Order: sequence, then C-alpha cells, then structure tokens
Amino acid sequence: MKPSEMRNLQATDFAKEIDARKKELMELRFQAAAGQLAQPHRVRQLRREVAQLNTVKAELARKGEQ
Amino acid sequence: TGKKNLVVNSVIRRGKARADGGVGRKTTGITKRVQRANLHKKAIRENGQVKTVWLSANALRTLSKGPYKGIE
Amino acid sequence: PSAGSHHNDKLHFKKGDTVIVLSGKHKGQTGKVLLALPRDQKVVVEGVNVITKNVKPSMTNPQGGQEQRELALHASKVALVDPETGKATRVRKQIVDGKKVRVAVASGKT
Amino acid sequence: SHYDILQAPVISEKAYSAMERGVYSFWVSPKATKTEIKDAIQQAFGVRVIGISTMNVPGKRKRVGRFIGQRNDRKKAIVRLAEGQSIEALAGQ
RNA sequence: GUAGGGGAGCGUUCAGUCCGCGGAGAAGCCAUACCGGAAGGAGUGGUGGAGCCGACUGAAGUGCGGAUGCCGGCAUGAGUAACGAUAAAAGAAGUGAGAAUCUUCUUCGCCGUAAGGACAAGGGUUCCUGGGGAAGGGUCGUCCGCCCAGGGAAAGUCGGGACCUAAGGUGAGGCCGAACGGCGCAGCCGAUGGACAGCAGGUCAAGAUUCCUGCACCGAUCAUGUGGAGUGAUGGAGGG
RNA sequence: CGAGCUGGAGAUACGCUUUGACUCGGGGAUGUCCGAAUGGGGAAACCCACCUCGUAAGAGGUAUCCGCAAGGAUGGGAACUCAGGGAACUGAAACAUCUCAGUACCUGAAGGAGAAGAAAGAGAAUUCGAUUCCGUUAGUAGCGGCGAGCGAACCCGGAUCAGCCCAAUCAAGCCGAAGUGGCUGGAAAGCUACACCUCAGAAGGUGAGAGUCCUGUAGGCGAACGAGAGGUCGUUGUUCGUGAAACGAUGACUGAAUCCGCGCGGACCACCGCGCAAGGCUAAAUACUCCCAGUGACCGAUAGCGCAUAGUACCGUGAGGG
Repeated sequence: MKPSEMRNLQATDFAKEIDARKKELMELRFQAAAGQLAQPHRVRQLRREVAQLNTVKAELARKGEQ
Repeated sequence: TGKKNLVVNSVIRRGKARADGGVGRKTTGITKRVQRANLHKKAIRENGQVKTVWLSANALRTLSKGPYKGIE
Repeated sequence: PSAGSHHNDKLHFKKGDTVIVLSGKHKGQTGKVLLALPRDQKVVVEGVNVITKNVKPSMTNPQGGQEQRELALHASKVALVDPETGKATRVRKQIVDGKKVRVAVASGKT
Repeated sequence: SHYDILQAPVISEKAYSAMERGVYSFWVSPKATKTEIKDAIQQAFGVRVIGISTMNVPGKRKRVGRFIGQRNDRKKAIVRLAEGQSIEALAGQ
C-alpha cells in the first residue's frame, strides 16, 4: 500500500498494479452513472493507490543512477 | 548612427531681431525658439569580414588614417 | 464571520471524558462527552437535551414526531473533574506510556 | 492503457433501445479521436468495431443562485460491433 | 437695522481626567400644558434591548430649507392615457382550485413571389418528454420562446481542415528609422473564388446525402494473378 | 501536534483515524491546453507535421539572438531609479518672451533599490579634500518682456563614512500561577461575604461587565532541520532667457601640447593660487511600496477601498466605465 511491500515489486508489476486499478475504477465509475455506486469511497482509495503506484515508482527514478 | 559613437538627436533653434545696436542696440529680441535634429552619412567598411555599415565623416576621417578596431 | 477561534480550535478535553456544566443552565450537571467539535466550540455531553421534531417530508411514511436529542454547547462547561467539582489542570508528566502526557488539579488523575 | 478514456456508458432510452440491436454507446473523452477510441473499447470488452460515430455536446445549467451556470462539455460516441454481438452483459442491463 | 466689524454662549463626535449609570433594563425611538434670555435642558410615561449621562480639558469630516444640488423612499398627474398595425370570429367538448384567453373537434376570415419552404449570418439549447407555476408574458393563463429535471445532436464521399491561391495580411537575408518602430523579394497566412469520391428510400418524442436498408463510388496498404518493363521531380511545356 | 477528520456550505450516503489522521512548519514528486511561448500554422486555450527513443500506450527534441563550450538573453512587475522623446491648459488680469515644465504623457533599461562616486573639484583660508541624504545658509547671490516670477553654492551642524583597480535571532510548536458561597436572572464573569495569584490586572471568548473558567499573557522551553583636449558655426545645462557671460555639453567643420608640460579659478593679461581630464568597478546613509505586523483624540455600512467584496451585475463595437 506504500510500505516496502510496495516497492518490493517489479517495474511491470508496478504497471500491473496500475493498469488494473483503473480497470476497476472504470467499472466502478460505470456503475456510478449506471446507478448503484454504493462504494463511493472505494473510488477514492482506488484512485489514491494509483497515485502512490507512480509516486513511488518515481522515487526509483532518482534512486539508482541519481 | 555612426561607427564610433551614435549621433542624430539635436536641439532647438532661435531667431532674434533688432539684432545688434550701438555696441548694443536696445537688445536682442527673440522670436523663434523651436527644436531640430542633425544627421550625417555612410560608406561601406568592414572588420571580421565584409560589411558596409554607416560611417560618419568624423570617423571615416579617423579611419581613413589609423584604423581602430575597424578597417576602412 | 470570525467564529470559535477566539479560543483556538482547541478543546480542553476529550469527546470521552466526563464533565460538569458550570454556568448557564444544567449547572453542576454532568455526563460523558460525546461530540468533540473544536473549531466551533461544540460539546455533546449527555447532559442538555431537547425534544426535536424531525422534518421528514416525502420521507417514506413521514410519521415525524418529536425526538429527544442532545443540544451542543461551548466553553460553558469546565472540562473534566475528580474532586467532583470544576477543577483546572496542571501537573503533567507521563506513564508507562512515556509516549504521552496527562493532566491533573489539586489531586492528580483523569 | 485501454481502460482509460471511456468516461461512462450512455444511459438514455434510445441508446438502451439501440443496444437491443447490438449498438453500444458510452460517453468518451472530448479529445478522443475516433481511432484511439475505436481501439480502447474493443480491447476493454474484447470485440471489434465495424463502425463508429462521435460528436460533442455542451451543457450550461443551474437551479438558482446568481451563479448562472457553466457548460460541462461531453462527447457521446457510438459503436457497432460485428455480428459478434454483445459486450459482456453490461448491455442486457 | 442690510454688507461688515466686535462680544458671550448653545449643540454633535472623537480624546484625556473626575463622579458614576445600566438586563427590576443603556443608546436610539415615540408622547408631554416643565425649566432657561436664545441656541437648548429636565421630569414622567411608552418602545427598545445593551452599552451609556453629567463635569473640566484637548482636537474637530461640528449644526443646514434652498445650489434646475447628490443618493434613496415615497407622492401628484390619476383606476387617467395607453394595451404596439381595422386578417374578424363562433359553437360544442375537455381539462382544472380557478380559464374569452390551454387542448380537441366543427365552421368562419387573413397570407399565398407570401404572412409557405430551404439555407447563410447571427443566437444559443431556445429542440424533444414530464413536470411548474413565483417573476417575464402589455390582460387571463391550468399555457410558453419563461423555472426545474432528463434525453437529443452519429458522416471515407455534405461545408471547412490535413490542398490552392486573390485582395490584403505577414515575412529569414535586405531597405530606412530618437525610441517604440516604418517598409520589403522569396516563402507563408488568407474566400467571397479553384479543386474534389454516392444515390434512392425508411425512421426516434427529438438526427439524417451522417444510423438502418439496398445498391455505388475514392484514395490509401497488403495478398494473388496479368505483366513483362523503367519510374518518371520543390525544373519545362500544355491545361486550369 | 495529539485523538478528531471527512474544504467555503452548512446536505445525505461511503468512509478515514490513535498501526498516531486532521491541521500546522519544511523539502520532494505529479504539474493537461494557452500565454515570452519558442516545431509550423493560428482569429489564445485550437489545427497540422517532422526526427529520435519505444512492446501499443507512451517519452523527448524540433524559435530567434550571443557565444568553442558551459552558460546567458527574450516576458512579467503597484510605486520608486536613470535614460531617449516631451505637451497644452494655465500665469503674465490680453500675448508672441518667459510661466505652467522638462512636469503630464510615450518608449528603453534595471534592481530591491537606484542613481552618483574617489578630484584636470569646490573654493580663498596659500582651507576643505569621493558620492549621496537631512538642517542650514537663503529666498540671501543672481537670473527676469530685469514684468509675471524663478532661485543657488561655499562655509557650519548631522546621517553614513572604504576606496581600489587599469592602459604605456526570525517561523511550527510545547509549558504556564490564582475562588467559593449565597443573591438577582431566562442566563451571571453583575451584587455581596470571606479566599488566593501576581517577573504574567495586555487582549479575546463564556446565555450581561471575565486577574484567579477557557484561549492566552509575564516568564521558560523549543526541532530533524529552514531562513539571515582647444576653437569657428548651430544650441543647451548650472541662478545664466546673449547679456562683457565663463565652464561644462554636443551636431558640424577643424584640430594642440606634454614640465624650464597640461586644465581651471566667470571675458581678457600678468601675476598669485587649486587640480592633473580623454579606462574602469565600488558598500554605507537615500526613495517607493504589491505583501507582511503593529498601532491609530481614523471610518463603522449615503462612511470606509469601487467592493462587509465584485471589478461581478450591468453600459460600450472598443479603448473603457461600473
């Protein structure tokens, strides 16, 4: 979710950890406008996650070459 | 504008009358006072390589002789 | 519109302590705090109460009547007490939870 | 990715009526050219696209409040799968 | 006793000081046949709902009927004149709290090179459906081009762009210029013009040479066969 | 920091939090399209290309000027600074001089500040000894259709006070003393009776007027890590509008010396006297104020900013007004 057990993963897994949350996030958003969004929060989380999902990956961008 | 230094920009021009009397007439009344500007010219010269550029008498003269950074 | 900052969005107490309401009505009355609204200086201590009439229009078979509910207050109740009476607070320190500090008056608890 | 861009499904009745004939239509993103969009969809629902139609739509409302309102601009797009009818079941709705 | 000079005071706000006053009730407001030489002050009662009298002293955005003054409120004119083309309307029926004024039907009359249809510009959602009924609609309004909410607009070929140029605009190198900047070949931007591949129907409450249906055409890229060899420029000509 | 949070909005639902949220200090990473804007086009936020990296997606480069090369420049700033250009009304109870003014305005450049600066000076005592600013001198000297009217400097006191070099503590933040009863009340911090604190009785809030209830205050603490040359002609500046009028300054023409040398000391000469120009950089005191804090015989909603917020409604094709 952010602790090492985040970075602990690969570069693609990172990708994998992203391109999927916005595959959920979508069906979610659909649901929404389709009526039934019972998990408003779920959205936020999912979102939040992808931020870090990259935020972290950016942290590598300077750590291992400078 | 010249080579060595800029130029143009000038000043006003008066015109008096009753001008000059017994060592002094009564005086010199003025009737003008306006404003003017004074220019110059050019000739092709160059440094580094070929050019043309403007050249002010008082420079083409000074260059015609000893050159200074610039060559006639 | 200024508001509840005169103090300093700081509640001198927990939404869990017990407090006596000095001044105003419900003087000396006490009860466990419930709502800790700092910004506004809002307190919900099982003390004060009013029987409100809920506005439930086309709210599935209205039947709206008069609910008994607590009405919030300000710095009108002197936080916590042990001598059973309003008591300032002062002699802090720490516990076996040096990771924190307490409070206390003439005595020393909370 | 793929799953990106589509913004939501077009509810409405016609649209839904269009679906009973295998035409799907959701709101994509404004700047979402035909090709890309034709792409996205396919690969987000596994299927191809024979035809595609798309065009912009403003909004400007309010209820009250000296705050007039403001557009909201959309881009409902419509796609026609091949005889390989249906998209999941997010159709039979 | 007019201009004008001189004298003594009244009142407002702010300020320092003294005495103080107030939720059993301050300021402000409203009433009043008291007091003082005037400016003015007091008492009592009503309203009001919190700050406030008196005294000395200091400083003042300090006192008003006038300026065709300024802002704002409200009058008179006066249930007055008007209701915006002299193309007219009538009946029945319906809906509704309530309709001359809405909807339906049956007649009437007015436009008909238009008062019909289709664009362009221009305006936007004013379109369609269900609601509404404050304000707008010169009257009514159950209705609307008005308020709310939702839907609606679909193009390889129609217009425009990824093509072209005119006027004109811009413009490396270039020509001038106190500054700013003024001009200027090519090149570029620029229609209103050139160039260019579909057509007949059907049909949402609401779209259509765009969706569907039938059948068609253009270019582009690859596969195959045919071929059996050149292809042919930011340059020439022809042509447009 | 320590237990609430879920922006103004206040409403409901979902939830997040002491595995330390929220919020506050301080660095990062993301940062679409336009705008100097700069790949090219363009009626701003739109339209089209190209090269390279590349599994698609996706990333980056593609403007002009200086410079090998790094690296610098193009824009934006309320006022303040200097620079190039530079009004009229108005005054002179008319007007040409002069005044208004080198102001208003335009443009250029720049910084937090500028500009100016180390004596070819001022000036008379054979003195002072960079520049700037305040007082003063003095409205004196002087200029002036000698009208209207304009107006120095030296000396002296004070702020600040360097000359050097070329060319041959403040922000987050934590700690913080001292009251009860009765009474009036709808509510007391008011009345009253006894009590305490006081290097904190500044202030705000509490159902009315609060030292001792809250937030604070005096006073104490307080962070990883974050700040601190001469001349002639045309003219002009300085009080200097031709006047006997010097010197500076420059468009135009000309055109020197150099120690038994050069410049100046208001024409001019001699004498006496002060200084050495044609290369440069330079704190400090100075100005202003978009922003910040504190204060206010300042306002308190026709005041006060135009705005209790809005450059919005609304008026204009637009500048602009509001």
